[PDB]
Amino acid sequence: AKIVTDSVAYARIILTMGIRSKASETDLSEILPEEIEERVKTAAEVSMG
Amino acid sequence: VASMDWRKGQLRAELFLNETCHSATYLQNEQYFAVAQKKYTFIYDHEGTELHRLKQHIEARHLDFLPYHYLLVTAGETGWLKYHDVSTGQLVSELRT
Amino acid sequence: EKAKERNPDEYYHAMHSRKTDAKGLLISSRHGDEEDESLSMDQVKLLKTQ
Amino acid sequence: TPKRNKDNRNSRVKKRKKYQKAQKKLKSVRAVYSGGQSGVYEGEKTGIKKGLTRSVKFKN
Amino acid sequence: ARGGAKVVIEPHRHAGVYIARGKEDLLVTKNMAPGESVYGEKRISVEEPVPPTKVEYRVWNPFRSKLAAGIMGGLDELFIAPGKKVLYLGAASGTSVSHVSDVVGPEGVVYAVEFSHRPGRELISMAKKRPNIIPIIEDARHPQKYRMLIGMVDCVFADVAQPDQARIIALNSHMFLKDQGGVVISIKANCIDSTVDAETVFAREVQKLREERIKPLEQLTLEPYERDHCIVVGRYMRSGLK
Amino acid sequence: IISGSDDGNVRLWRSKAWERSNVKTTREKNKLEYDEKLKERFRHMPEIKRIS
Amino acid sequence: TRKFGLVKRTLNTKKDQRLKKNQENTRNIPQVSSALFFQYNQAIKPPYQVLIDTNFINFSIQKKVDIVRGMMDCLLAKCNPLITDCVMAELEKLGPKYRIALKLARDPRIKRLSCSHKGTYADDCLVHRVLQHKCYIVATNDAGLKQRIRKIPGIPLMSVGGHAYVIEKLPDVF
Amino acid sequence: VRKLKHHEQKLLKKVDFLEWKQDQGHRDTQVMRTYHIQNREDYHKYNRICGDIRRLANKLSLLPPTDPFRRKHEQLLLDKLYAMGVLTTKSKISDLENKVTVSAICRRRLPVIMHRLKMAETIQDAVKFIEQGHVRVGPNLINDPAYLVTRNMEDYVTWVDNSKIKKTLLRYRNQIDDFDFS
Amino acid sequence: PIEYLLFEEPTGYAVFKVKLQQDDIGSRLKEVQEQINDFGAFTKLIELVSFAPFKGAAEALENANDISEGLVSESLKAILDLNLPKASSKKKNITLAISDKNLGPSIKEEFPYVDCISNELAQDLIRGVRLHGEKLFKGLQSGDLERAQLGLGHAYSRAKVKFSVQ
Amino acid sequence: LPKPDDNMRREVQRDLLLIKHRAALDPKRHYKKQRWEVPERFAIGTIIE
Amino acid sequence: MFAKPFVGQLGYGHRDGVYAIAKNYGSLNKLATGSADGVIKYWNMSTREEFV
Repeated sequence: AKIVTDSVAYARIILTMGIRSKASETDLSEILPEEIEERVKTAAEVSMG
Repeated sequence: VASMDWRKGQLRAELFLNETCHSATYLQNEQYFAVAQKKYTFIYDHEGTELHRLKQHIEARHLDFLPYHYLLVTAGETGWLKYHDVSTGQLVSELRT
Repeated sequence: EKAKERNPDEYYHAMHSRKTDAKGLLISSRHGDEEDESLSMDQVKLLKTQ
Repeated sequence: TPKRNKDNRNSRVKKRKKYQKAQKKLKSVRAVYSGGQSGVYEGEKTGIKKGLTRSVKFKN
Repeated sequence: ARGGAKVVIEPHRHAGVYIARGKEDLLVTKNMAPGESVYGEKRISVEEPVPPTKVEYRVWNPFRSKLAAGIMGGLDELFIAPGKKVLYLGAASGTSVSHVSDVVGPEGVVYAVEFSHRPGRELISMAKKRPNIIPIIEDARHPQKYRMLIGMVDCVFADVAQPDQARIIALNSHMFLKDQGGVVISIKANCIDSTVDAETVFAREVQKLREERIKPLEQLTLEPYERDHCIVVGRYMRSGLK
Repeated sequence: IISGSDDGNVRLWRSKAWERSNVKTTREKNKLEYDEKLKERFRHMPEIKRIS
Repeated sequence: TRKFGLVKRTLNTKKDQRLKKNQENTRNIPQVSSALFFQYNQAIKPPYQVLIDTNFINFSIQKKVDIVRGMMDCLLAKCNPLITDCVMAELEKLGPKYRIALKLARDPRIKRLSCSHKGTYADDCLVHRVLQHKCYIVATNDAGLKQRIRKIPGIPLMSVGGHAYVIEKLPDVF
Repeated sequence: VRKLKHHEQKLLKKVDFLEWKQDQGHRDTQVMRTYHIQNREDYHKYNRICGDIRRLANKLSLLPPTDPFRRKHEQLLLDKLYAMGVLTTKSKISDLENKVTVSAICRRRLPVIMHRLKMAETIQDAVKFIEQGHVRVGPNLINDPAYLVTRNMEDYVTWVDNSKIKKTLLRYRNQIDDFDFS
Repeated sequence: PIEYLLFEEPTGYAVFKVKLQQDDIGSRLKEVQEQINDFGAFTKLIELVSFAPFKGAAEALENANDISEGLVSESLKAILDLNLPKASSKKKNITLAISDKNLGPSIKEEFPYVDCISNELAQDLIRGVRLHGEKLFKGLQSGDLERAQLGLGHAYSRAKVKFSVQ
Repeated sequence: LPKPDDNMRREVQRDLLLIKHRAALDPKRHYKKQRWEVPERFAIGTIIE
Repeated sequence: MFAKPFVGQLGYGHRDGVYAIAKNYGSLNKLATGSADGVIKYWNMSTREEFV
C-alpha cells in the first residue's frame, strides 16, 4: 500500500499475484518498473501481514 | 604588512601601519603574527586585529621567534635583548648586552 | 527650560526628512508612513481601473 | 456592644462556613480531584498553558 | 464541542503534542490512520494545500490516559520524543498507546507489551493499521521471553499495576533501554502497598528506582484528573548517578 | 585492593591510583604506556621527584 | 574614495568570543503535595519513618535514651527509624570520640537507605528529601536545620530536651 | 583555542593568547572605542600627562599640610585643570589624583564636545564632520580631530560658514538668510 | 572467564569471541559502564566468529517461540556444537554467556561440556551487542533488522494470541 | 505545522482575536491568566463526529 | 590529578569492624568478611551487594 501508490498498478498485481509467497517465487516484472519490481520482491520476501 | 597566504591566492590580513615597520614574523601558527613598529612591538591575529601592545621591546629592529618555547625575542637599537613568552605574557628575561 | 537652551547649531540626521510649516511649528503627515506621501501614475492607473 | 453577626452566635454554623470557605481556598491553592465523568466532556475548561511545569524537581 | 465548532491548532512545548484552542482548550495529537477513532474520542480535521491533503488530528482523553494527565499538569521534559522509540508496558487496549504511537511518528516505533489475550486481540487489530505499533503478548515480568522482538528502545513507560513495579521496570531498562534514556512510571499507590499511604509509596518506589540506577528527574501528582496517582519521569543514568 | 576497618566498613580500592578500569583503544593504550616508561627512566631529576 | 574616520582594528573587549569570560553565547512552579492541607499533611499516619542527624544521635547518648523504644514514648505510635547513607558517612566522620554513638547507630532495628549526592551535607539531603515528598518526619537538634524545616509546612519535626523527645508539628501529640 | 578539556586546562591555567598581565585589562581599547580616537599612541600620550598629574599629586602630599608653599600650589594647579576642563570640581583635592583620568581628558577632545553640545548625532559622526572640514573654533576651522578644546574655548565651536552642513540645519527651521550665503 | 558469548538476532544466531574481559571488580564504575557506548571501545571486548541466518520467516517464528519456552532449537544446537571447542564436562568447562538464565539447564543437558553464565558481566556485554548491532556484524546480516524485528514481531504476537484470519 | 501566509486573512484574524480575548466572551468562564501571542506556525480545524 | 584511589565501599558493611577477610583464590568476584559480632557475610564486589 505504501510502495506502489498507483490505483490500477496496485490492482493488476492482485490479478497477477495472490499470495506474498507467490509473488516472491514467480514473475511480476511485466507490470512494474524494475527498480520498483525488485523492491516489491523484497517486500514479498519479508513482510508484515 | 600583509598576512599572506601564499600557495593559494587568499590574503588573511592586510594592514597599513603608518609607522615604519621593521620586522614581522609568525610566532606559533599562521594565525598569530607580530610586527615591529617605530617604538613598540605589536601582535596581531589572522583578521589583522590588534591583540596586545607590548609595553617592553621598546626598540625592535630585528624580531625573531623560536617555536618550542613559545618565546618571542626582541633586540633593536636599544642594547637590551628582551625574551617574551607568547604563551603566558610574562616577560621571561631582560638581558642588558 | 529646553526652549531657552536650544543651542542653535545641533544636527540630528532627520533634519532632511522632517519638514516644518512656514509659521514655525513642525508638520507630520496624516498617514505617517514614509511611502504614501503621494501616488505614482502606475498606481493611479491601476487603482482607477479597480 | 459593636454590631456582631448571627454567624458567631453558633459554633456549629460557624465551623461549617469556615470549613467550606477553607475548602474553596484549597481548590484555589492546588487542583484537587472532583468526581470524574458521569457525562460526556473530554478535557479541561480553563486553558492549557505551555510553560507551566507543575512538577517538583528531584534535585540530588 | 459539536460538529460545527472550530479550533486553532498551536504546537505545545513538548514536540509532537499540539494544543487545540477554542472556547475551551483541548489536547490533540496528529493521527496515523484517519477516519476512525480508536476509543471513540473526538477528532479534528484540517486541510492543507499541489493538490490538497486532509490530515486528521485526534484529541487525547486526559481522564482515561494517564500520560495526557501529566502533559496538562506540566512536565520539565517528557522524554517521549517525535523521533525516538518507546517501550510501553501494560497497554491493554489503545487507551494511550495509540497517542504514544501518534507522537513518535512514522520514523519511530512503539513496542506495546501486555499479558492477557483478551485485550491483546485488540492490540493486534490496531497495530496492523498503525504500522509503528508492534504488540508483545509475552509476559512483561520476564524480559528474557520476548528479547527477540525488542532492540534498544529509547524510552520506557510503565502502566502495569503489579506491586513489583520497581523490579519489572529495572529488568526491562537494564536490557532494552539506552543509556541516558527516559524512564516514565505511572505509580499507583493503591496497587503497590494499600496498607500504607500515598506519599510513603511514592517515597519507597522512587528510592527503589534510585537503587536500580534510575535517576529521577521530576514527579507530578496529576491530582485533578486522577486521585491517588503520580508519574515519575527520570533518566536512566547507569554510569555515575551522582 | 580490599581494605578492612574498625568502623565496620570494607572498602575496595585501586592498585595504581591513576589507572582506570576501562578497556582502551590501541592509541590510548600506547600513550598511557608511553607516559609510564618515560616516567620510569626520568624519575631521578628532583622535580619529577617533587611531584611524585 | 576612502571612508572617513579610519581607526585601527583592535580587540572588541566586551564583544568577542575568543575570551573566556564572553563564552556564554520555561517557568517552574513546584506544586504543593496533594496529600497536604493548609498545614495538616494528612498522609502522616502510622507507621512513621524518622530522619536522623548527628545532633539527634549525640544528644540521645548524652540523655541516656536508646532510639527505638525511646521514640515510643513521645510519638506514642509505631515507628521505625531510617538513616541515609550520607548522614551515617558524616556521623562516623566525627571520629573516635563518638564511636559508641556510631555503634548504637549501626543496628538491624535501625533501617538504612541509600543516597545520591556529590557531597556529604546532612542538612541539605534531609531538606531535599522532605521537599520532594512531604512524607517523612525529621529528628534534629540544632537551630540552623530546625528553622529550615519549620519554614516548610506539614513536616513534623522532633527534638530532644531534658529526658525524652518532643514533637512540634504533629496534631496527634497524645 | 580548542576549548581545552579539564585534564589539560589545569596544566594550562596560566595561558591566554588574548589577555596578558601587561595589557592592564585592555583599558586602552576600552576608552578608545568609547570616545573614538583614531591612531594608536594617543591614549598613551595622555597617560604620560595623566601619570604626571598623579606624580605631582603624591609629591604634593609628602609636604607638611600647613605649608604656605603648598597652600598656594595645588589650588593653582586645580584652577589650571578646571580651565582645562579635565576635572570639574574645585572642592576636593583628592580628585586631582583619583578623578584625573584619561576618560576625563579625552571627553574634552573636540568630537566628544560636539556630542555634549548635541551638534553631532553620535560620537563618531562628529569625527566625520570634523575631517570633512565643517567645524571651526572662532575664526579658523581645524581639521585635526585630536584637538583638546579649552573649557573657556568650548563656548565658541560652531559650524563653518557657507557650508552644506549649516544649510540643512537652517532649512528645517525655515531661517535661511542667503544674503550671508549660509 | 566469559570467553564466548551468544546473541540471537531476529534473523539468525550469532556466536562471539570475547578477546578482552572487563575487570568485574569495578563493574559498577563510571568508566566501564560507558565503555560499551563507544564502538571503538566495545570492539576490543568482542569479535564475531559465526552467524547462521534463519532460512525463512516460518523457521524464524518457531525458533523464536522455542527460545520463549526456554528450549534449545535445532539451529541453535547446530550453531553451538560447531563453534564451541569440545572441552571437558568435568574440569574447566568452556564459559558461554547467554542472556537467559532459564536457558542454562537446557543447554547443558544437550552440551555437558559447556556452562552458561548470566551475570551482570554477561548481561552488560549482551546489552552492548544490541547497542551497536549492525556495526558489529560487518554487514553479514541477512536483511535489515528494522524489518526483521517487525516481521518476527507480528509473527510471534499473532501466534501467541491465538486468532485466525477466517 | 504550516506557516500562516497573508491570504485568507479576513477569516483567520477574527478567530485569532477572539481566542486572544476569550476571557470576556462569557462572564462565567474565568480562564487562566495568560498572554497568547498569535503563533508563527498554526492551523485551523473543525471538530467532526 | 587523576589519583582517585577510593572507588567505592562494599554494601553497607559490618557493624563492629572486620578482623578477618579472605579473598576467593579461584574466583575474582567473591570475598568473605567477618566482624566482632560473629557475623560472616559473602560479598560480590561486581554489584557491591552481599549474597547472604
